[PDB]
Amino acid sequence: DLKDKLSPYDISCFKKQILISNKSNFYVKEKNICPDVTLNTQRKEDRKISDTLVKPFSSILKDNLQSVEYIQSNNDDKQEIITTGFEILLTSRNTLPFLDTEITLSKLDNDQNYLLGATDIKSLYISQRKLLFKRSKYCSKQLY
Amino acid sequence: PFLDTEITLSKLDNDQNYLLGATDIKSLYISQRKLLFKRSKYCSKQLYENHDNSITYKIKDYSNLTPEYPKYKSFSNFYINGRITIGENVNNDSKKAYKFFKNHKPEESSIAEFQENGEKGTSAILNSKADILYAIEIAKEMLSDKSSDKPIIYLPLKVNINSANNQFIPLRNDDIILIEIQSFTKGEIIELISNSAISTKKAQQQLLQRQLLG
Amino acid sequence: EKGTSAILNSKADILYAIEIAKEMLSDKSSDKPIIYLPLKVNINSANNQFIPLRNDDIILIEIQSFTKGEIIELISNSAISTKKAQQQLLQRQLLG
Amino acid sequence: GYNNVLQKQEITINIKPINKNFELEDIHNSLTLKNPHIEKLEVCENIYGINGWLTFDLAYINNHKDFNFLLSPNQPILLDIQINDSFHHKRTTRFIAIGFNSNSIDIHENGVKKFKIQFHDPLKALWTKHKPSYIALNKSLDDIFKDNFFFDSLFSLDTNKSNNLKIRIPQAFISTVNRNFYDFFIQQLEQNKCYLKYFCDKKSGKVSYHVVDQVDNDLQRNIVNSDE
Repeated sequence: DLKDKLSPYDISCFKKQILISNKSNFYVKEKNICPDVTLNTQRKEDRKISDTLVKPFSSILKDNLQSVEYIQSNNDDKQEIITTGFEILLTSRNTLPFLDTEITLSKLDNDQNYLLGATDIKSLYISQRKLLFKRSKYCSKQLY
Repeated sequence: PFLDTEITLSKLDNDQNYLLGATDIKSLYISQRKLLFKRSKYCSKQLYENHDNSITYKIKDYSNLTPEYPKYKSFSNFYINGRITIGENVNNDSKKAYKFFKNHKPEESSIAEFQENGEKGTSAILNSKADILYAIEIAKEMLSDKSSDKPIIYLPLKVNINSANNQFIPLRNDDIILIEIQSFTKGEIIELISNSAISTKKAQQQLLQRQLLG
Repeated sequence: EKGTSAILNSKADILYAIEIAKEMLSDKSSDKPIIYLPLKVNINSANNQFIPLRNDDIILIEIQSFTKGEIIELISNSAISTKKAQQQLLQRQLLG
Repeated sequence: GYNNVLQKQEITINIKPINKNFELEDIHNSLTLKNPHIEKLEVCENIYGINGWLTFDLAYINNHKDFNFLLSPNQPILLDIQINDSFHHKRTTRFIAIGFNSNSIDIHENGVKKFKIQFHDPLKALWTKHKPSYIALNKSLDDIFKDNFFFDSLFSLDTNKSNNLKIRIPQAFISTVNRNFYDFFIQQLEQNKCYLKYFCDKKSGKVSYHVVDQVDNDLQRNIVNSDE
């Protein structure tokens, strides 16, 4: 019975729906400069972004310079501009039924809007857990 | 009430000793505030189904008025590669020569005429004087995108680069140099990335050991 | 190394008399300030030249720990073109 | 409550979005607050700046008027705070600030949503995420600071009184290597030993910084508190 899509025996067991950062709408330019005489190409180049529909700001930069050695300097360590992701904390008081609360690198479908999230988001996954297992005052007294 | 609890750069007189302070202190001022505005349990209950305050002040003497700066970060150094030039239309007899500059303008100079006068005297520099400069052309892509100026930064002399305590081989033009910028308005010259004389054969045909000069 | 005339590893226990400005001793010391330091032989030289540090030169000295000083750079000359780089182009080595 | 002779305490918050081109838009055109949905706000003042936190509550899921503000990082937000107190006579205090940060949104639920937004004075919170590093030639400092300052639909900065920053410099080395340009705004300002002054106009809100190398009547002609 490994089920998906948050069948509503699970919403009986929740406490918080904590967001961390959602996908943004504006990035910052990162012009990439190799400061060198005797490299007969462009020096200034923008770093590339893997997604569209995100506009830059106006005239604000992060000039990432590159240090210069005695060696003929290479190219280019092509990193990318870190786009923001999507993180939800969900504090449940016990283990969740009817889900896969075991770390797979899989997909989990989305139909219910009982997360905060956004409505234009497809499948999710789980990347962590935390476990605070204490001892109540009931089980302590007879076992002390 | 009845005060100026709004930051002015003014004076506030002192007659009452109801501060701790000292009795020999004249006028004061206010330099900060803090504001903790919470929500009490009264206003919370009807607005959950459907305030409290604490304010501090910083007061200093008026005679000790100094500007206040937050914490900042002292910067580090980045490396710039650059050429050396003399002029812009160079003859082929004088292609690799050297020229010294006075005063952040393209003007000839000498090691002489500066020579702090324990040195006049003979021809011997102590302490490797400033105010003698090198024309250094830098790649144009570190100026602003509006600047219609040909990029040349002047820098002082380490005379002890192509040399020893006896040789005088100053930096000719058309060489390539690592330059640190160790602070604001202080650049330095460190290493050489250049030559003029190399054995272009396969280290079995020849064994060159030479000095080109002049 | 005995053997020919070739140093390996740039031996210690050979020292340079270095006079230092008197204002870094204590204010009671009646001693003429001279600190001895080992040799970097590869300063005025290469792997072939032997031009040791003569007197009357000026040197940056680090003190990297307790009882370990080092010699790094030269701030001195003996031969300079004292003319205006249009009258002369000197390229010389004074010696001896 | 339980105070005397405080009659009333009403505090307001005005929230606008700030676009791509650093102008203003309208969402009363804003998300005003009230009979407080605010749990907790913290503000400290200086001669130069304002910091602190803000927490408040809203409801509910979902409405398009609430989407663009608090569900995305990296969109700048004006926060016009007015505090008005009556006792007898009235006295007012007013704050203007911009808060946006990458990689940080705090929202809680359990249909009541929580939020947490920070504060900086608007020269700080804009120039923090701005790191140029280049060389200038023959340019004085007040020529430099206005070359990087692209904000006139928001506020202005007043550098007309110093007459030390306008000394020309032949070689300039602007350097933000591991650091912030707003630090460079303060570090080289320290080595010229000047003053900053954050200043609000209560009627109406127009922030204008002031840099004067001494303290004179002319600044005190412009901290004339609009009260009696």
